[PDB]
Amino acid sequence: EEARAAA
Amino acid sequence: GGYDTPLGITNPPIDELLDRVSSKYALVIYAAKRARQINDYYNQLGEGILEYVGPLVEPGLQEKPLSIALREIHADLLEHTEG
Repeated sequence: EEARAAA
Repeated sequence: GGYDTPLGITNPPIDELLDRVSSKYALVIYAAKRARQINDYYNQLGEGILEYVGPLVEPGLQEKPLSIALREIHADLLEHTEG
C-alpha cells in the first residue's frame, strides 16, 4: 500500500 | 552481518530474502508472479493504461524482470496472502 501510493 | 558484496545472480542475497516469507518455495512463487506482472506491464504499455503497475524500483539499463521482482522483494515493496 505504501509503495503503491508512492508510485 | 559483514558479507562481501554479491555480484551477478546472487544479488540480493537469498538469506535476507527468506526473512520476508516463510520458505524458499514462497519466495519462488512470489518472484515469479511479480516478474510476470512486470513483463505484461511492459507488454501492455503501448495501449491504454490498465490495472497493472510497476516496476516500483528503478531497473537498470537492461534488466530481466525476475531480477527486478526479487530486488523489489528485498526492498520491502510488496505484500501477499498464501492459499
